[PDB]
Amino acid sequence: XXXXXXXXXXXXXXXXXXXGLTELHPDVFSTAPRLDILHQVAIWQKNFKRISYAKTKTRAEVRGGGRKPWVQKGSGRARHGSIRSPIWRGGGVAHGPRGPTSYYYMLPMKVRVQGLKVALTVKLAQDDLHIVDSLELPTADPQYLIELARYRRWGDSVLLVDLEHEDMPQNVVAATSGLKTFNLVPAVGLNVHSMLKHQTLVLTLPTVAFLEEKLXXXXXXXXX
Amino acid sequence: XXXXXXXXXXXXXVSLANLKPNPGSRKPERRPRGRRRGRKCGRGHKGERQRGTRPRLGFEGGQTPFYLRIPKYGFNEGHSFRHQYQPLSLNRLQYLIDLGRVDPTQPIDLTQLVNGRGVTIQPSKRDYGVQLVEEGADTFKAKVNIEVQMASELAIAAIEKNGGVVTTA
Amino acid sequence: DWHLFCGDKVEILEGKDAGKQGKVVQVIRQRNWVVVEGLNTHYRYVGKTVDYRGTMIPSEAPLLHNQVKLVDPTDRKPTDVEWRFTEAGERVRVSTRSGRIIP
RNA sequence: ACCAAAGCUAGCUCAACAUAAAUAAAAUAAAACAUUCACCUAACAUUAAAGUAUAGGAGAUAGAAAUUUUUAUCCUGACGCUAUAGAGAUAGUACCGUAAGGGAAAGAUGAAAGAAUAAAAUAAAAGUAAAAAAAAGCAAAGAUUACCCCUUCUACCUUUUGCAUAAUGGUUUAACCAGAAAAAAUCUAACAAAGAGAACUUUAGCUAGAUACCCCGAAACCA
Repeated sequence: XXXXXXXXXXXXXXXXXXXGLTELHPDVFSTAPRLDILHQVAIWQKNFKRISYAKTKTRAEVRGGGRKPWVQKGSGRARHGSIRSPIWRGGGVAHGPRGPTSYYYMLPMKVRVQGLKVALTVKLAQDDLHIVDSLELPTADPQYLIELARYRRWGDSVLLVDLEHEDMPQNVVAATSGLKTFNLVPAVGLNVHSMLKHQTLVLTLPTVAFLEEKLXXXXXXXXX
Repeated sequence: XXXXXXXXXXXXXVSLANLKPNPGSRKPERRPRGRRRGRKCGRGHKGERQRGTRPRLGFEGGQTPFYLRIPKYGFNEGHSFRHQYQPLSLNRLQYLIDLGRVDPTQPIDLTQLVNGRGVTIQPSKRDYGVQLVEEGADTFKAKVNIEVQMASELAIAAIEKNGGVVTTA
Repeated sequence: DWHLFCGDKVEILEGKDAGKQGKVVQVIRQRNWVVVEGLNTHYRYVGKTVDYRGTMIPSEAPLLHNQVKLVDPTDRKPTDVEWRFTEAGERVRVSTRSGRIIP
């Protein structure tokens, strides 16, 4: 049995501190990340969000009449039916989007679960994943966050998953206000799309706890 | 081995632009436009095959159809009113015993067999019975009670031989 | 809720004429612009053919209202408009700095 | 440089939410046709039963029921489209028909006329610019001169055993315009005697994704 040991650095996030120690055992890690699964999950996530509102009018749905513009023979002109025909510039298209549909589909649970798992592994081994005990934002201002990201040399895009959404106003207020770099989201609302959207992941101890619980229970349910 | 080789080199961090499918994952859908197959889109020259009005399937071209020359039997008559019974092998049972499932007599029943994912769902089967066809019964484990609708002779034999109890309902 | 009205002394914070102060001759709400006295001088042609004498006259071209700000009667400084109700029981527009009534 | 293109903006589709009476047919499908025909007129929610029980020139096709499973609001728009697209609509006007009815085309300077700022001036058509020494040419190429004569070659397309064919279609140019259906299968992945979001399959299966079946035209019938 190979046990992966990951070091969790506790940051009191005031300033000038990279010092912290916690021993983490992320059994959720996978040997080789699947690109195919991740791609399918991304494509699917892009797929069920489609509104499918594209509309047109077939020749039958055209306001124009179905009367014959002239006689079949003797006129000297070409043979023609109603002017709502697609061959006419007053008509529509037959193969057009007009008929509606739904571009989504039902993806197996093990596939999407293994997708989030593999993605988490990718972010893990990429050094872009950091674990903390807690989060503190006493001053709660954009300048503090920016200078923190610049001084601590974090990633260009960092996804912060900490809160259970039920507490800690001081953080959320400053974090959700006018910030392009950092994004916020509850621990129970963590998804693969959000992780792949950002180049850097930062999780806290409860977040990692619930995450590893959910992922170990899903891996144990998929193995059994 | 692949984890160490992927962690050793510094990659592009795998942006969404770096996502690529495995070889042969998705087919490069063929478009009829081209000089590859001229103007017929693979329908050939004329005929009724070209038209979308082409004849329906199950048609031999006006000669007497294949199914019309075949006599009739009660094969289909069965699938309606037949009394459904599902055979179960003793090998599956002893396998369940070897899987570390529930040992004692009292809790054992068809419901527990349902929870163990070892049963076949019969939604379209009316009046569903349960039967046991003998197999894999050689030197199988002992002291196990089984309650079924109707058990075959060799099933009751095999079960009772090792000290098991056969419950017929 | 409107910004500029005809007859007030206004200041310009943008353009070639920026910094200058002057009264407003006319306000058009169609194209959303104002005209300041003796500002944004441009050429205009009024000719006389019978008298053979053409006459070119300078005129004030309409300026965007977004580049123009009102002047408070007291502070005399350019400022934004705010809507308030005074103690006299009146609906008025005053400076965002002082309490002087613009109308 | 000439007729000319090129520069924007109205405008809307669709989803969601808010709010004085009386059985209609037929064409058609069953490559004819005659019993028959999902469908349409009004009431008809989801999963599964199930394309099953049955019905039918037992042909085409039609097709349930018993029974099963289900769920609280609050969270709005675009991997829809621009004058040939999207409604026909700057409009049911002009105009046509006795009538019912049918049904169009149509705007751009600039922040400001303050009327010479713009930036290209190349689509088919004639002007600046015609054939040129007694020479032949499905219209060019190899040579040759900064041009030409000489030599080497039977238009395209469609339909056909076979067309340069005196078989078919085309004045030219621009623009518009005609292969959108996964059962079984091959293939890429998930798990594996199990797969799959309480529904089915299963002596290696099961689930998901990806692969193949285009338009115009009658003479007539019925209301």
